[PDB]
Amino acid sequence: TFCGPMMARGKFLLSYSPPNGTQPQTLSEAMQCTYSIWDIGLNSSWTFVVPYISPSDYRE
Amino acid sequence: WYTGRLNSWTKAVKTFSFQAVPLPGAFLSRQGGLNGGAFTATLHRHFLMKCGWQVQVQCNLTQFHQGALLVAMVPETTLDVKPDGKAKSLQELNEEQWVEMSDDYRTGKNMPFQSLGTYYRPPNWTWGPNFINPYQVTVFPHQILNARTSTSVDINVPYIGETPTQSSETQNSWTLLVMVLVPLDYKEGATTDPEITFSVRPTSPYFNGLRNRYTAG
Amino acid sequence: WYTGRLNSWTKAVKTFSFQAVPLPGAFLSRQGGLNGGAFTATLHRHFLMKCGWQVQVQCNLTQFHQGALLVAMVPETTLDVKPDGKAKSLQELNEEQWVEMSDDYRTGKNMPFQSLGTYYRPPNWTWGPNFINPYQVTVFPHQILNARTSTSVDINVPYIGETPTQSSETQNSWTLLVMVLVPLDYKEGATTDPEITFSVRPTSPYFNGLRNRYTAG
Amino acid sequence: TRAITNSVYSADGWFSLHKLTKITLPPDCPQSPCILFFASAGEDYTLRLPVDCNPSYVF
Repeated sequence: TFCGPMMARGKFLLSYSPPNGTQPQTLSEAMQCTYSIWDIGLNSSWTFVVPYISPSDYRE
Repeated sequence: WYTGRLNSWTKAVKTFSFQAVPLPGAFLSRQGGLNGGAFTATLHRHFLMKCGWQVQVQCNLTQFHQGALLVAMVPETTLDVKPDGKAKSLQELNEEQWVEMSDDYRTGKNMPFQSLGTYYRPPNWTWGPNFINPYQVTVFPHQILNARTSTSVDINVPYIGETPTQSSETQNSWTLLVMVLVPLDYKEGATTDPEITFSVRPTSPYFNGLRNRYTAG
Repeated sequence: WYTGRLNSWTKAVKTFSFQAVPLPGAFLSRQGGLNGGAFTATLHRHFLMKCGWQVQVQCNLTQFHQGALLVAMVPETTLDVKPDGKAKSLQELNEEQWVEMSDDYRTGKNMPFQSLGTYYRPPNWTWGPNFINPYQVTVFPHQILNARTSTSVDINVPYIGETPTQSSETQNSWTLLVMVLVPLDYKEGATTDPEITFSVRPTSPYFNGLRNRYTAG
Repeated sequence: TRAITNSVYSADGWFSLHKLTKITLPPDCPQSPCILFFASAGEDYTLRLPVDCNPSYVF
């Protein structure tokens, strides 16, 4: 959810990254992973859900 | 279709000696001068994989040659690592040229393990669950290589695993090995020390996930 | 099927440089070491001909090569002659190795012409109808040659001409040319300066007339 | 078709290309890839009001 001024606009990018050697740092590296575009002005809550991925039936 | 070169047979090789190609792990090191070029890198950008395999062998003897070679697909093996817990190097491969039988492998004695530390007494290691039974190798999918009729190798193993899928950088459930049944002998003049070549084909793969190129820990 | 050898690509070649094979004229000189053996002589004993063509190209680059080549069929060209009005020699071909772009060709300036003589003033030549437009070459039937995907060349141009048929020793309405789009570059070790080979096939010919072997004027 | 003086009906802004992310440089491959651009008239392209040419190209 956003809480700010009236006449301000912007853009945001949401992404998820599975495990690897280390957490991604650059937006360039992140962009390769799954991502979505959330505009500031279209709506105020761009819901996000992380898909369930794992090599088993459950997780610890 | 990926192809690779193994070390060349010599009469100096003893019996029960062997060498193995752990797929798909060998790809990372391009074992035997093999470069898939597409799958090798595609694995890096993914994490979970599920595919089969299909292999082949070749070795050209001649009318005046004799010998016997054993080839089989043994799953869940862990013979591709040094006793400490590190995989061998290219220099080590070029040096050994072959894996010689030893009581350690017969007993699973020297497989990798974690050191206990300063808190404990030093235990006497005696046995392990990854022993090697030289004679009963024939139980698993296999074929023979006789100098009089050895044409090539062929096998197609279905997928296996503790789970439907596993991580690429760690999974190892299938492995190819070759064993020298009868020491090579021949009259001089014909093909001397024939080379051994291997081919590998995956089947019905399903790559999973997406991320940047994997980075070393 | 006649085959011929062209000069080999080198990184020294500039861009927009070119070489061409004017069919069927090149046969008379056996351009690029080509000898049809049957059609070549059959043309001599006849005078009028009407046939199509079918060409092909080849050039083997390697994984670590990059470049771009342009190949097209441009009709009614007259670039296979020196400015004076004489065709080049084998020594001249071996020397040049390539046709470099020049304002003269861009403007059709130096195409062959008749000298006026002593009666007239010397005119200043400025332009001609056989200019060369380097960029718009793609309009005619053509294909690209990229080191990553350049396999071969293929084309099949129907017959053309001011009349249904023409004299063999003079007719020239079709011509093959190759242009260097991107200068060649590569890492040392792989194939260096790959060769370029060409093939030619006529189709549905109809030789006309009969007489002894043609004699030079 | 031609703009004697800049006008709304003459110019229509610009077009540009941006590199989104750093490209990958694999082992021992050459550098500096090459990109080419081509233009063509759309299916609805149409001209009007013919005129006489500029003969400058003769020079």
